[PDB]
Order: sequence, then C-alpha cells, then structure tokens
Amino acid sequence: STFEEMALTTFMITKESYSKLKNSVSDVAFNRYLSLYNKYRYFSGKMDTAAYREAACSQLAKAMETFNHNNGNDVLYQPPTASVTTSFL
Amino acid sequence: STFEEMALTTFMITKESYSKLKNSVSDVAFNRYLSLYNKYRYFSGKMDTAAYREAACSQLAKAMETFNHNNGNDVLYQPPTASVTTSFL
Repeated sequence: STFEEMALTTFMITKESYSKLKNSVSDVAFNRYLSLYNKYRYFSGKMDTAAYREAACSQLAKAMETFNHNNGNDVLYQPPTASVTTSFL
Repeated sequence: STFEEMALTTFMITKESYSKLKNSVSDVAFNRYLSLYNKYRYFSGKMDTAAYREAACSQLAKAMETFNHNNGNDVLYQPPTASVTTSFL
C-alpha cells in the first residue's frame, strides 16, 4: 500500500505529501499506528522483518502528527534505522 | 519494480511466475543478480536495507535458475531470512 510503502522511504512531509498520506490510510489505523509508536519509541535491537514494517508505519504516523501541529512546516521522514543481519541467505 | 518487490515475498515459482519475472528484467540485470548470488551466499552479517534488497534479488535469480534447470518443477522462492536491529526518530 502507499502508506506502509511510504513509511519505508525517506522523504519530506509537506503540504502535498501529508495530504496525500492522510488520504491513503484510515484514521482508525492511523491512530492505531500512532499508539504503537510508544511501544517502540525507545527500543533498539533486533526484530522480525514484519515487525519492522509495522514499526515504520508507527514512526510515519508520529512524524505526521508532528508536521500537522507544526502549522504546515516540513518534516523529514526517514524510516527507522535498519541494520539487517542475514546468514548465507 | 516487480522483480525486487517479489524477491521480498515468499512464493511458489511456476511457469507463470518465472516468465512474468524474466520478461521484466534485462539479461544484463538478471545475470548480474545471478552473479551477485556468489557474493551474498557467503555474506554473514550486517548490511543496510538496499544491500538486503540486492541480496534477495540474487537469491531469486538463483531460485529461478534452479527452477529452470529442474524442468519447471515447482520450487518455492523465499526471501533470505533476516533480522533487522532498529532504532527510531
């Protein structure tokens, strides 16, 4: 989907950007994402690739409410840091 | 792009998914990947997100060649098992 897809890319949250994003997600999900963010906010270490994706959406949510209560500033959105460890594929 | 998007998912390679995938990628690209299989098959450790993506592609290119060379018997493609250590912003 566009939202989760976007939460996995670096970009600027702007007027256009944010508008695009509010309209690609349901507020029930958006507010759900905004809640979990607290779950991860201060967590560092390994997690399954599926948990990373859910986590990134959370950060996108937070990054969005920040821009919205900025008065249309512009905020940089970078996916949460990822050091992936694979072994001989 | 189709090739990479799928290198990120688990699916059964069939005559139909081989082909869709092959048509999408140039021989140069496919072979490069196939060739990078020889790098990642032995990689064991931390890599960033783009590297993991190229890693998953080399793994799919390889699975396709395994498909092609076993007379088209189904071969399950599966992205390289991974754990991402994270921190947010």
